Amino acid sequence: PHRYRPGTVALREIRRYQKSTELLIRKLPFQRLVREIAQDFKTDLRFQSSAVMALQEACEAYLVGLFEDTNLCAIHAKRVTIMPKDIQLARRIRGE
Amino acid sequence: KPHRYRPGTVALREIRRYQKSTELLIRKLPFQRLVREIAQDFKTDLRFQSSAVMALQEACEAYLVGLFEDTNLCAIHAKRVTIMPKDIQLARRIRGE
Amino acid sequence: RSRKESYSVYVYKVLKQVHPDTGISSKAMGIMNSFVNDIFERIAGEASRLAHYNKRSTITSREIQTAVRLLLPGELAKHAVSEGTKAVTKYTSS
Amino acid sequence: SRKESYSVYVYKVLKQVHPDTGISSKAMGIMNSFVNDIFERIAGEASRLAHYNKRSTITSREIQTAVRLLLPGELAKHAVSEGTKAVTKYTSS
Amino acid sequence: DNIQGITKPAIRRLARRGGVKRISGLIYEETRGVLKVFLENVIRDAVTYTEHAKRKTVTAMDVVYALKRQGRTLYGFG
Amino acid sequence: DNIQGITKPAIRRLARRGGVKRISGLIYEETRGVLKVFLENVIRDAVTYTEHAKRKTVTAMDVVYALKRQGRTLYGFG
Amino acid sequence: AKAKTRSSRAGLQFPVGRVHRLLRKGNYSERVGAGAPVYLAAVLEYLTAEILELAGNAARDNKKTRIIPRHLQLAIRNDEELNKLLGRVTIAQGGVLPNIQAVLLPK
Amino acid sequence: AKAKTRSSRAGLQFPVGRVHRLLRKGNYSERVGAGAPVYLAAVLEYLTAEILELAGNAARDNKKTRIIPRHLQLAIRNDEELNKLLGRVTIAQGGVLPNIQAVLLPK
DNA sequence: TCGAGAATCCCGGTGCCGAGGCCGCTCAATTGGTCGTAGACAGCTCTAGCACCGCTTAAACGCACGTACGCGCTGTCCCCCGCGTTTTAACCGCCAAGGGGATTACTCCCTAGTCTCCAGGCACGTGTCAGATATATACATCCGA
DNA sequence: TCGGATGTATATATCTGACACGTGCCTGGAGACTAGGGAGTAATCCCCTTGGCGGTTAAAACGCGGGGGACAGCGCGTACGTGCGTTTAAGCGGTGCTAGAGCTGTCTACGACCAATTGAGCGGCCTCGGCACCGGGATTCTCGA
Repeated sequence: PHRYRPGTVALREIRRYQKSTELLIRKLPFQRLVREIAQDFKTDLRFQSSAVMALQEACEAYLVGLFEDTNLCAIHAKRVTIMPKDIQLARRIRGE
Repeated sequence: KPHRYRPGTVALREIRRYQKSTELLIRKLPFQRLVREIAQDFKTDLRFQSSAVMALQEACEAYLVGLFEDTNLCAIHAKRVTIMPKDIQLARRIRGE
Repeated sequence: RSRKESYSVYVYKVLKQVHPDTGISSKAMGIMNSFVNDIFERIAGEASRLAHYNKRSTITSREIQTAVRLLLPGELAKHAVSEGTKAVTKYTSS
Repeated sequence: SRKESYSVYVYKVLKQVHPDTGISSKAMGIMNSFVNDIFERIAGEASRLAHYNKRSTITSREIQTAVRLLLPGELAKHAVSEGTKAVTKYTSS
Repeated sequence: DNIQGITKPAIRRLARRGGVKRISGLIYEETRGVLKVFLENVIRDAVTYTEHAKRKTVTAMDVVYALKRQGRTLYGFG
Repeated sequence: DNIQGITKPAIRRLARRGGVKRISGLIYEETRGVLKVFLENVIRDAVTYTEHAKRKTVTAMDVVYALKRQGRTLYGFG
Repeated sequence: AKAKTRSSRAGLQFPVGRVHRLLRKGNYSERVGAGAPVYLAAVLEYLTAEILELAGNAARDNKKTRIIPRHLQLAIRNDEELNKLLGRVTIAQGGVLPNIQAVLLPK
Repeated sequence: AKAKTRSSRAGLQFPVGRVHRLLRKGNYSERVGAGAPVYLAAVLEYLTAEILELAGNAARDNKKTRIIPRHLQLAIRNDEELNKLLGRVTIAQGGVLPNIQAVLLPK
C-alpha cells in the first residue's frame, strides 16, 4: 500500500513551483475575468493581448507576495496552515 | 495597603488618556542631542534649526506609533496581549523594511 | 524684503463661506497651506505626465480632469469633476 | 515608425563585461524598461532639486545629489565615482 | 459566475509558489475577493487612462503605467 | 551612546499612544534599534539635501523633503 | 478698461491667477491651457471646503470655535475617503483617533 | 568638421547625446547643463553593467549562455543593494527566489 | 450586589497672547493686442483583436480514507505592573555672541538657438545554433516492512 | 532500521525558431558662431542658533509584592492532504472580418510674448476675545467582601 505521507507532496510542489517561472493562473478564465471587470467601466471595450498578459503577471506577482506574507504570519502564530484571518491581518499591516 | 489597582486598569486609563491627547511624548532635549550625535558623523559640525528638530521628532513619533499599532495588532493575532520583539520584526518585514 | 507666498486668505475665505464663524490657529493654517500645496503638486505632476503621454504639450481641462479621477477616491473624484466642469463652463460663459 | 530605445547600448555594455553571454528579447525589454525607469527617477529627482532650490538649470551637481539620494550606499558611492570620472575625462577634451 | 473561474487549484498553485505548506478551505473566497478588488482598481486606472486618449483598446503601455502610478511598477512591457 | 536619550517610560508612553496594553522587556532594545535606523536614513537624506544647497544649517523644509522622498509626507512645516 | 479678476469671473474663491503662474513656471509642460488653472483651482477649493467643513464640525463637537491640528487630523481620519486620499501623510500635532481592541478590554 | 561623438569623447558606451535630448525635451527644467547628460549616461552605464554582470553570473552557474528574465530577477533579488533599489519593481516572466521556512520543513 | 476610595467631566473666575481686522504699499495679475504653431478634424491604410470551429489532452471535480494538527484545556513559573521612594536633568527664563542665511550688484561665460553637415542608429532581411523535447540511465530520497 | 519504488538529475540525438549580424537609409546628433540672461563671486546685515548659568520641579530610576499571562504538555475530533476515476474546457491550429490604432495633410483657433496699469495681496500694528490654567465639587468608575 504505497502512499506518500501528508506534507511531502506539498514540499515537492513548493520546490518545483519556486524553481519554475511559468504562468500559473489559466490564461482564458483570467482574460474573461478581466473583460467582465472592465465591462462595467466602459461599453464594448477592447484589450490588447500584451495588456492582458501584463495584468496577469502583475496580479500573480501580487498574489505570490501576499501569500508569502500570510505564510509568514501563519508560521508566526505557531501553525503551518493559512486561514483568511492571516491574509486579512497581512493586508491590514501592508496598508491596503 | 488596601485598594491597589489590578494590572490592566491603569494601563487602560493611560492608553485612553494618551490617545485622547496629542502632546509631545519623547523628551525634547534627549531627542535633539540624539539627532545631533547621529548627524555629526555625516558632516562635521553642521547646525540644526529648531523647527527642523521639531519636524524630525514629529515624524519620528508618528512612525513609531504607527509601528507600535501594527505590532500590537500582530501580537493580538498570535493569541497574546503583550508585544514581543518578534512582533515588531515581523511587522517591519511585512511593511517592507 | 520678504515676499512669502501662501494660500492663507483664500482658505480663510472658503472657511468663512462654509462656516460663518470658526477660527483657524496658525498651526492649522500652515497645515491647510501644506495640504493645498501637496494636492496641487500631485495633480499638476499627474497632468504633466498625462501631457507627456500623448506627445502633447498643453495642460488643458481634460488633463486635470483625468488626473483628478486618478488621484481621488470615488465619491470625492465625482464631486471634484462636477465642480471643476461647472467652474470651467461658468468661466467660458463670460 | 522609428521607435527608439536603449537596445544596442545594453548589448554593447554586456559584450564589454561578458564576452559571449547573450540577451534574450524578453531580457532586452526588461533591461530597456529598467534603464528608462532609473533615468526617469534620477531626472525627476534632479528636476525637483533644481526647481526647489530657486535654480533653473540641471547640472552635474544636481544629478550627483539625485544619485546620492536615490541609490543605496555602495551603489551610490560607485556611481558617484564613475560619473565624476566620466565628467572629468569629458571636460579634459 | 466568472470570478469563480480562478479556481481552487490555481489558487493553491499560486500559494505554493508563494511558499506555504498547508492551505485551509476558507481562504479561496478571501483570495478571490482580494483578486477582484485589486483588479478592479488597476483596470479602472487603465480604463480611465485609455478614456483620456480617446481610445477603445486598453494598450499594455497604459496598463503598466497605471500599475506604476499605483505604486507597483512592472518591467518587461516598455 | 546617547541612544538611551529616549527612555523606558518614554517608549512606554509612545506604545500606549500606539494602542498596546502590555509591554515586554527586549521591546525597548528593539524599538531603540528601529528608531536609530529610521532616523539615520532620514538624517542622511536631509544632510545630503542641505549639503547640495551649499549650506551648513539643516532647515526644517529640507527635513520635509527628506521625509517626502521616503514616501512619508509631513504637514505643518512648509 | 475694467479689472475684473479671473477668480470672480469663474465664480471661485481660490486664486486662479496664482495657480496659473505656478503651473506655467512649474515646468509641468511647455504650455498651459486657459481652462486648466480654473479646473485646478475649482478642484482645490472643493477639497479644501470639504476638509474644512469636516474640521469645523469636529471643532464644534469639541465645544471650540478655533480649528486646531487635532481637529483637522480627526476630521481627516474619521471620514473614510479623505483618509484614503491622505493615508500616507503624518499630520503635525496629529494625535491618532482613540481606538482600543476588543480583546484588550477588561472583562 | 571632425565628427567626434560625445559618447566616445567621454569614454562611455551609453548615448550621452540621446540622454541630453531626453533631458531637454522631457519637461524637467527650462535649461540643462552640459555635464548633466554625461553624468547621467555614466550612472546608467554603471548600473546596467552591475546588473548585467550579476545576471551573467546567474546564467553561467545555471549552465546557460543566454540571459533570460528569470536570471535577471535572480541576480536582482540575490544582491542586497539592487533589491533595495528595485523594491517595488515586478519583473515580468520572472519567478521568485526559492525559499522554505524552517518550521514548514519536515523534522 | 453593596459599601468606600480614586479619577474625571463640568462649572466659574481670571488672565494672556494670538487671531482677526485695519492700514499702506507694491508688484504681479489683467487688458489689449500680435503672431506662430498644436492639434482638431477629415481621409486613408492595414496591423491586429475578435468570433468561430473542431481536436487533444492537460487540468479541474468529486469522493474516499487517513491522520496532523488547530484548538481547547490545564498546570506551572515568571515577569511586567502598580506603587512608593529616591535621584536627575528637562525645561523655563535670561544673557552673549557671532555663523552664516538671506539679500543685492556686477561681470563672466554657459547654454539656448540657428545653420549646416554627416554617420550612428534603426527597420529589414537572413544564416545558424542554444536550447527545448524525448528516451534511456543512474542517483536522492521516502515511507514501510 | 534496509529496501522497493517513486521522482529527479544527467547524456545524447534533433530540430526549430529566435538571436546575432550585414545593409541601406535618414533623421537626429555634432561643429561652429552668436547673444543674452543665469549664476559665481564679493560685500553686508541682522536672525537666530549655539553656548552657558540658575532653579525647580516633573519625570526617570530603583526596588518590592504579586497576580495575571506566556508557554509547555496533553487530548480530541475535524478539516485538509493525497490519490484515482470522471468530467470539463483550456489550449492548440487555422480562418475570416472588420473596428480601430496609426499615419498624413491642413488651417484655424489657441496660447505664448510684450507694453501699461491698477488693484489684489502681503508686511506690520493693534486690539479684544477664545482659550489655558486653577479652585470646587458632582459624577463615574474600580475594588474588596
